[PDB]
Amino acid sequence: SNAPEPDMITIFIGTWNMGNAPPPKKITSWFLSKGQGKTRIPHDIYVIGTQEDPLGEKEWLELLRHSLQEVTSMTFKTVAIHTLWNIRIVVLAKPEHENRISHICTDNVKTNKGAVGVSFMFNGTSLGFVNSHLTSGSEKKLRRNQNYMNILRFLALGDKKLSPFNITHRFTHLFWLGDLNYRVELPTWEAEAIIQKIKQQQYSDLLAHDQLLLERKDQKVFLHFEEEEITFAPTYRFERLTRDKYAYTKQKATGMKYNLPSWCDRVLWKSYPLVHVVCQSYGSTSDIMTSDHSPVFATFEAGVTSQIEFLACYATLKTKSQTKFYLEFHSSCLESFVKSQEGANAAGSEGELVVRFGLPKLKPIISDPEYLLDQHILISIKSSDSDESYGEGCIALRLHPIYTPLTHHGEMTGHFRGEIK
Repeated sequence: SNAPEPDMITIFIGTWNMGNAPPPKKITSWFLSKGQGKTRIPHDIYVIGTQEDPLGEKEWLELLRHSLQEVTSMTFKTVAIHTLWNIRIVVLAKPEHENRISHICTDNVKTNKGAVGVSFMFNGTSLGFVNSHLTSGSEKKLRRNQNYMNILRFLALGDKKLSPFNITHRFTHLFWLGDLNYRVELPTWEAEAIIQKIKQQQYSDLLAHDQLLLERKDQKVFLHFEEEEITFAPTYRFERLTRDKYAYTKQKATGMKYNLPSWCDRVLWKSYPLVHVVCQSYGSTSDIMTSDHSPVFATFEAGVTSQIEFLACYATLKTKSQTKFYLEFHSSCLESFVKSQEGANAAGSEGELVVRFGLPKLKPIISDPEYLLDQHILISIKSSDSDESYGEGCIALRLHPIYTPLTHHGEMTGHFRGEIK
């Protein structure tokens, strides 16, 4: 008898800045999650992002497929490969999944730096993957933040019918990896102390100065993304062919400069509310030494799948606009997206607008509760004057009151609250 489709899959994410050098003949440690770092069987999907990648596409594919044969005893199939400059993403999957995978998309954004991405459906679940190489230099964190903002706005992945939504709402699970280039922000006179803290494996004191964690805390990038705790050493910048020494100085015509050891190479994720996702490993290798960066691995278990009445809903927006607003509801469980009538505007606290709705009844294509309880509704609040979104969010149907933050262009713009039946 036909077995039920999987309710969970496992996903390997790798990111490696290859430093423009060919890889060594053995890279299996990367796929085995062998190295320092948090931990909680071949994976269903392998996503391999490289930067400063010097190889051709078919050359690198054959090295990966052979390495995975040795690790898993299976021959993985190519789902997608996409390259911009020397920034590349490869997605491989078990052969048994080939008929489960549909709507494969690829795209890139130039910001040489930039991003590549791949998205596809696994049965009923959308998955997105972004590999970005962001602006380099300890002093350029604001430019990295802007690179992130431009990638999220302009990378075209996922269902194009989801017109008001960027990649941060288009997927049940979105994974963002790469050489994000954020540095440990400490004075250069502290270099030798940092090296000592690394040898003592005292990472929490250095992570207090990691620009990516600090910019996330201030809501400047990666809003509502998670990252596993980091318990591996900084992955940059090593002398090549060893891992025993960091190369933290750099000669320049204008005098010696510094690249203090940093966690440049990262994996983050954002999943729809109430969907299962758990990180099983996050770490770096120590035996792959052809680059001045070490490869990073992160593995995950992720949940997948095979009338709706919105009641007493209001939005709060930080805006001075006096337009009226309406709502748009989008979901794979609807035959097409649904627009509401205009709400009623009132002032809230300073600079804020409350938009109250006293809303169309949504009719899902399938009414089976085993189907519906796993669905989500994407919500956009749009200006009637311009038809542009002022805020996007997501509600789980897994049953009540409902709530989502609203963002636009990846930054907070307000909140949406109500009840659902």
